[PDB]
Amino acid sequence: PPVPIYVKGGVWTNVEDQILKAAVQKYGTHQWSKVASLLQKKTARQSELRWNEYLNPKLNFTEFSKEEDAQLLDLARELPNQWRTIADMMARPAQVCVERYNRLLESLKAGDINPNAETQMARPDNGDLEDEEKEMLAEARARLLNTQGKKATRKIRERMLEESKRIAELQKRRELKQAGINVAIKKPKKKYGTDIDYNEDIVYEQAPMPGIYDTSTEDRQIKKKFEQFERKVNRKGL
Amino acid sequence: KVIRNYPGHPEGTTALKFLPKTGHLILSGGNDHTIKIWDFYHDYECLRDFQGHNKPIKALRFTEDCQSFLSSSFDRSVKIWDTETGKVKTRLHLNSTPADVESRPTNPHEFIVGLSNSKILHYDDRVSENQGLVQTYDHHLSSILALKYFPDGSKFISSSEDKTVRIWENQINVPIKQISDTAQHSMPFLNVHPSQNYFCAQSMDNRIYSFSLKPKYKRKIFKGHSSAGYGISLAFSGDGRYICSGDSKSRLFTWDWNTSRLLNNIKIPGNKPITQVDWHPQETSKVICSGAAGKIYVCD
Amino acid sequence: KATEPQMVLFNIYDDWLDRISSYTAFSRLTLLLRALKTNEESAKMILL
RNA sequence: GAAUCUCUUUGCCUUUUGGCUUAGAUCAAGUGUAGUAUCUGUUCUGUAACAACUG
RNA sequence: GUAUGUAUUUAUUUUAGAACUAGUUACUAACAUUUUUUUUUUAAAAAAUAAUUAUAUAG
Repeated sequence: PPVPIYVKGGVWTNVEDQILKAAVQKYGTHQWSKVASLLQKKTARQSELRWNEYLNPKLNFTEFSKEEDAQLLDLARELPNQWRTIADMMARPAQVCVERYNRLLESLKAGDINPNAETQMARPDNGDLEDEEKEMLAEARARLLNTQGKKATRKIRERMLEESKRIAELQKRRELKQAGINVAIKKPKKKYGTDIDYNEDIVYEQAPMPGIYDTSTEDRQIKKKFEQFERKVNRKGL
Repeated sequence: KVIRNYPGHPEGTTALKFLPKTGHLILSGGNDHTIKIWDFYHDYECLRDFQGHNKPIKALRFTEDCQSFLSSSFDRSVKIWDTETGKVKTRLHLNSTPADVESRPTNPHEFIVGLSNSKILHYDDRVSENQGLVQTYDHHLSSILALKYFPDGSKFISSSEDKTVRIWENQINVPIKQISDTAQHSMPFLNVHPSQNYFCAQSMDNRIYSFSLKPKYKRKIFKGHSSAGYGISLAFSGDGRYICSGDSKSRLFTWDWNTSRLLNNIKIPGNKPITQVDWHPQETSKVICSGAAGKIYVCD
Repeated sequence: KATEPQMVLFNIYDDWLDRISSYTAFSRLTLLLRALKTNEESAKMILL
């Protein structure tokens, strides 16, 4: 129901630059197809060009100093029109270098495809938005939200369902207790032959290896306190 | 604040309802194997008791013509009572213990019964070919909790232990609407608002959600009460601006339907909680609450 | 509404075979079912 | 000098990224009908006092 | 479509709100079957060509 966009080179707007930035923060630099899937009407290579040429904060967009500018005239003299090598020598993007070289030596129609669109300035947007851009930001927030797998999401669901299942299981017992028939709570079943129930025994009980001092009366005081707590939970209910 | 109380039932009241249009006499089925009527006027005493089943009583309803009503109990059995003379028209015995019953508005003879083996049996008083059983429903997976018919008479709702809600047409056995979420919880009570644009459910997470009664059924939130333990009824004003609920701590909560603001919060004598809360449609600003304490409290 | 696997009999030419012979009755039923397969609510309102 | 309450820098970090390889690999152009999600628009805003009994 | 997992108790253990309304996006679904070669003008003109399909797909 969208007709297919076969050629996806366009003009970079503001929306796509900002979604590319908030996608590179989460997805990282070397996954480009997963970045460019987040914003339609652009390609994984054109996302890579828009990062490495324009949106990168390491890139040097300032005015040229006088030593920089004389260095540019000399390097453009020595290396004839090898602009990637020159731009590597200046730590500046190559499009900046070419346009500033044109400004030194000086002293698009409609219906054309612009090849240099990734290196050029963005277009700010009309005031409300377009509808497809509303859809783009909605699905982009939806894909930047999730940090879980299938197993973990199913675990969230299973914990909630077991919780509500226990609540219903206690509800019926409280109703039958009001009626006067005391159904004891059934236990979960063991999945294997030596699966351990944890109210029968202290399961790996380690005694504290007695010393020189005497602990009879403190034992009696603890035993009194615990017996009284269990009786109070039986009568009054915590 | 509460005015007067009834000597309701030893060991608690498990259901009480009013007459749907006039409300001049109320009834409660109790934990002590008895179903009793009372008058809401002129005497405040018990007009007509009758022994019902052998086990305690789980639920009650009304045929809308009100000559007869329903009874369902923990002895795996359902009976139909003539409310005037007192005699029985049908007795029915089930496989599992029946959780809730409901009767159709249009005909008194259609009724639906929902058991704790994930089935909704749809009997009929008139036809007797297969013990009245017109149709059974089986799209729920677990023991269902409550089921509430529409006032229009065509479709109806059920809720179940497996945290989903389904909506059926009258005898199709196909759920036309499944209300299921991820973070949902099961609701032991359903009711339909008198404006009929919404029905609301008392969910297990101590809230009340509300859905449309028009098509494309979709989901305000009524919070401020703790009802996670027991499963508690809710009623509405006879004008349709107030909703009233009970609680596990023996106090009722009244919200304004128009804005979802908790207006007042009135406690009730008796330590035991309160589940069944019913409103009088004719006389405004009159509620009756009751619970596991056993007495029947007439709140303002 | 069925609760049991069963054979049910209908007579799809309602009472037509008295006044109307069978072949025009089949072509009438063809027109009706093509309408209910084509537009399904306009035709159902045309009958009603 | 010393205690009680309360706020700043300074320590503590206390819900504070838990393997491997060929970045593990590939590719996001199908119609109807249906389910789920969300998103736009319109209108309206009985109480008190006095006389009498205390059962 | 498999794998794999989950559900199925009776033989009784003593006492800020209210209302109305319709389509746009994604995703999912073993759920479902209106020809070929041109020419020409600005709808009409030309030329042309030939007893009838699968129940089969899995990590």
